[PDB]
Amino acid sequence: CPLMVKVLDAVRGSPAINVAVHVFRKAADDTWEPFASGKTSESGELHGLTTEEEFVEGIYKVEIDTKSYWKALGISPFHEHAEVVFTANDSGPRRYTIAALLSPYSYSTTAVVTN
Amino acid sequence: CPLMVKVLDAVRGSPAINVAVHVFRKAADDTWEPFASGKTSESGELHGLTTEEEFVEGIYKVEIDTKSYWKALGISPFHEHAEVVFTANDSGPRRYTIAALLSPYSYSTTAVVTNP
Amino acid sequence: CPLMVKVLDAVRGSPAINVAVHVFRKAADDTWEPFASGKTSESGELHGLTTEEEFVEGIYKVEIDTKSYWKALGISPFHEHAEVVFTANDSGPRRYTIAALLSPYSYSTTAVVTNP
Amino acid sequence: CPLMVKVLDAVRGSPAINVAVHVFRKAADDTWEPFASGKTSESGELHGLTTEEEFVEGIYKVEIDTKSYWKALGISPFHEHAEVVFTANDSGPRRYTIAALLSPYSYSTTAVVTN
Ligand SMILES: COc1ccc2c(c1)c(CC(=O)O)c(C)n2C(=O)c1ccc(Cl)cc1
Ligand SMILES: COc1ccc2c(c1)c(CC(=O)O)c(C)n2C(=O)c1ccc(Cl)cc1
Repeated sequence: CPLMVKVLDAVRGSPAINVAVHVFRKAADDTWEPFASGKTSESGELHGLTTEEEFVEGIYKVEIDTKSYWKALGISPFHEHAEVVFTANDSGPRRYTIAALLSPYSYSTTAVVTN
Repeated sequence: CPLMVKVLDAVRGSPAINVAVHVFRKAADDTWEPFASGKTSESGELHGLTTEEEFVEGIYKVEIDTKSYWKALGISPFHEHAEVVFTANDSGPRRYTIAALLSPYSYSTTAVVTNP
Repeated sequence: CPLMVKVLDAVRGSPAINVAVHVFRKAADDTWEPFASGKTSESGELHGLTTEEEFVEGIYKVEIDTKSYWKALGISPFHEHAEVVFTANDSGPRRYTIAALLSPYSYSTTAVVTNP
Repeated sequence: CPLMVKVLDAVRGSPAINVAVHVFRKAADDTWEPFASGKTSESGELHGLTTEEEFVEGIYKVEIDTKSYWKALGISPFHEHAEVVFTANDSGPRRYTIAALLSPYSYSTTAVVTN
């Protein structure tokens, strides 16, 4: 699993569950091509988005539908989403965990890139 | 000054200076139309992006060029940018302070929204 | 004004107003001696905690009463406080902006340190 | 495992490995009593700090030696540490993950409290 998304809820101190996540790869014409998507699990995790063969070097956008999440909880969100855009660079072997910590008017995102 | 961007460097504990910031507004055809852009000052602040008149309702995207920032400091960062997308002025005009806190492999973005 | 505290509410996208902030300085006997305290203003800022003369080298602890803040807003928060401990003025006097961003179950604390 | 500490490095995008973590419980005389400690693993995780029998309701301080971590990497840190102070409240069953995201001049901490 070369790309994992973890989403947490800083309001309730919980995994952010059932959050729609879309992954896009930047196409040669500079447009975002849908690549993978899912909903975060009960652990606020989204596994199996892609495989190592599919996850080639490129620019990726991870779009987390944070707004729908906050709408489900009845809390007015600021952001339309959380958009995590990064270069997957092959180098040595790598696994990407895109973590998002969500608040209504704030999100933080971090990459954990490991061997 | 209804839209301000404040960028901080979490490695140096300083304002993130001369960070390029691009603001786009979602057009009727769902494309991102260039709305405004600028550089953060020495205080890591970007003022005068827009006006009360120009800053109408819409979905705005603030794209903060964090990559070029980190690269100029000799760091290869993870993200291409910090990018804040939001509906502005849905309940009437508000003042928006978009703050980004930057680390090479992480950023947070927060909004202070106030009613003038 | 060598020490400023800025508290933001990440739920409301607003300054965190009337947040009690206690500053302690580590004494020679390793105890935390009360150094200064105050409330954040309407802008979520706390100015005038100390002076250049008073704010000597040391290890300082800034304790932000986030719990009472969230409780007054009807939220039972996780943390008792946001609490920033740091060595101040080791390389000579600096200006410190301690910023805290608050969510009921999370906070970030950042320092902007500048040379006057 | 009723209390888990996870520490990440926002500079290198990695688990924060070998970070000393001390857990304290507030004693009746209002002093911090050492309760548990460890060093974060290769996954930046600290498991087995306590047991459900030991982890009674109370006020806990999780102190993360962030400064030593940054000193090891040769990066000048702002904070002496990251001090996470919270009330463990029994309620229904609970597991506490104290996560810290570390930058030299910034730390964020989040609680993930689950069943
Ligand atoms: C006026 O609104 C803000 C917002 C955030 C601020 C600040 C001011 C100042 C200082 C000031 O301008 O007074 C600092 C040091 N801030 C941060 O540390 C910070 C925290 C979270 C994020 Cl996501 C981004 C930046
Ligand atoms: C429930 O347990 C957590 C909590 C946070 C986590 C992770 C796992 C992983 C999983 C991993 O990559 O190992 C990443 C990347 N997390 C973060 O980004 C993060 C976000 C906010 C804070 Cl305050 C601290 C850390």
